[PDB]
Amino acid sequence: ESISLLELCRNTNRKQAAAKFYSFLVLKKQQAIELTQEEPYSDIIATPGPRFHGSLEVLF
Amino acid sequence: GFLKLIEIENFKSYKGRQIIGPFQRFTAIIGPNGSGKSNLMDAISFVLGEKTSNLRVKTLRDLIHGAPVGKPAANRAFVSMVYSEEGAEDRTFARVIVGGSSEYKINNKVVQLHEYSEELEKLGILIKARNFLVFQGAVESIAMKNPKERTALFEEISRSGELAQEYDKRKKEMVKKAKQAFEQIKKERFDRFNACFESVATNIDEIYKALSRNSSAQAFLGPENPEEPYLDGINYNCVAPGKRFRPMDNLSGGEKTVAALALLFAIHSYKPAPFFVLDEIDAALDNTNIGKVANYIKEQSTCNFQAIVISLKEEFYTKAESLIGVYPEQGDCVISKVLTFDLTKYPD
Repeated sequence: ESISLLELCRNTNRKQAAAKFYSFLVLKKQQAIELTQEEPYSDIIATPGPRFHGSLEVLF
Repeated sequence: GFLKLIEIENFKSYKGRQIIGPFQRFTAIIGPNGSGKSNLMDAISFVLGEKTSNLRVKTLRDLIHGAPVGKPAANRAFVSMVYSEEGAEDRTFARVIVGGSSEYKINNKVVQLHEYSEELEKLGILIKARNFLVFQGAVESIAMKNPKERTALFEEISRSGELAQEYDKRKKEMVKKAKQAFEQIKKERFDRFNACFESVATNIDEIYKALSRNSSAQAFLGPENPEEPYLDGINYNCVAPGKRFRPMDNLSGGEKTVAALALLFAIHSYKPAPFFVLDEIDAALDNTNIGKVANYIKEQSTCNFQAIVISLKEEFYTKAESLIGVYPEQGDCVISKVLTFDLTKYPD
């Protein structure tokens, strides 16, 4: 499975969108997810990480 | 005058080849607690000529990824900066670690440090004075300087204190040919000091007004000795909103903070660098004004300077157009990487 940061931010405002982005950073640090950004300012894609073998959309 | 992007290869925790940016006019660098953000601050300092001793290492080679624990990832490392300018081709400034020594390059031609620095100077970037940088705790240090310490600081930025040793030498040489000898060094020091001081004093009220968003606030800078200002304290008086006119010293708390900020921003509005790196200034801020400073940065970034802020507080960095988010990847050594996120695509 995977999750797109940009879809998660669709109906958010600036402060909510920043918090979701920040949480991608936090969740990566905890190895809950893996992260992928093809190029600068493209979508960022979250993949399951080693220290969390649940469902991905549970974190979000 | 624009820092478009930074490119790093195997510098500290930035393993491999990595692009940082492109930067917008107001960019915030953020991330959870790690070495990543401060290593990026060091990469910027390093590409702009910083000495090894200010980079938290003992030898240059120790800046190569993995080198501190004897597992270097390569025999070289580099940081480069792309500087863009309307009407002109991009100029790339790079510093490479090669054989334990620094190699400087402009557009892939090797150059000596003297030329690297001269070329940066022509762009407004004073690498020895570090005019582009607001270090951590800069607000607090300003807020503590008394009138004479404020004069010391102006002698530094204006480089008039360079002439301070000859001023005293020719003053003893005086007590007819020495009258002219002293009046010339007196005039050089004075014109250096006053050119800086009067720009800062001119700009400080508008800055103090912009920071505390209502127009009732006012701020003033006057020498104690208006003839030879370098020989006496610099007075700094504020009319904080609602309070009557007072010396900045006699202020208190979150308003002395805003007055030191205005003096700090005012000092930098003289011969300003095209970009301004603010390392965690939002740390010494309350929820009473952090939003206003962030709005002041946002406003200034559309015209006066590019703003690059390293920020811990969402009430600050949500005002950026662009976020660079720093994260760790697990490995032998700490590894950092970045993400870029456009905030302008969302309302507030």
